[PDB]
Amino acid sequence: EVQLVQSGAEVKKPGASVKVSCKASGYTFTDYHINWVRQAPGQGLEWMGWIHPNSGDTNYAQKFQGWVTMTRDTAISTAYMEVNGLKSDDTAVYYCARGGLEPRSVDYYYYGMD
Amino acid sequence: VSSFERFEIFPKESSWPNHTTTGVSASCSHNGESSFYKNLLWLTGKNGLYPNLS
Ligand SMILES: *[C@@H]1O[C@H](CO)[C@@H](O)[C@H](O)[C@H]1NC(C)=O
Ligand SMILES: *[C@@H]1O[C@H](CO)[C@@H](O)[C@H](O)[C@H]1NC(C)=O
Repeated sequence: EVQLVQSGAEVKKPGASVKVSCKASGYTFTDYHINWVRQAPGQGLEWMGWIHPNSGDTNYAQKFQGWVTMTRDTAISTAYMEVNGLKSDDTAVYYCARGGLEPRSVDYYYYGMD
Repeated sequence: VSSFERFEIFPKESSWPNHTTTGVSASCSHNGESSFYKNLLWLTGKNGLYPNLS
């Protein structure tokens, strides 16, 4: 059974950094993207990026280019989200997601989030 | 044409081990279900990789 287990809560002061972990189980960790999406209190979902564990290729959203670093390990089937230069408005809940919705057409060739 | 035979030059399997051959489009739909040319293949990445092919 597919499962993504993340690291524990973090309390930081402005300027500090975090490195959140996302460990996967139940599938071959290298077959699908690992997306990162955050949700601030009360507001909606904001997509941050993806990293493909097999190639290491990364896609960062524009707001998060430079402030963020997405990595992997593959040996322990884990992906990492490092955020730098934190600010009070970065307080939120950070979700990881699996890009396992394999596309049906080359028209919209997108691996959606299972 | 005097003589004419259709043969599978690059079989769908065996010929593209590290690429994905299943690509189809709704612009080439057979029975209202997306398909694609029967004499060509759409090669795409397998597992975040499109390795150099020859
Ligand atoms: C596909 O990848 C495997 C990995 O070891 C390699 O041995 C094989 O030669 C590759 N085939 C082609 C057609 O690139
Ligand atoms: C394809 O060739 C380029 C140019 O040397 C190289 O950077 C890349 O790693 C090659 N890819 C494979 C799968 O061999």
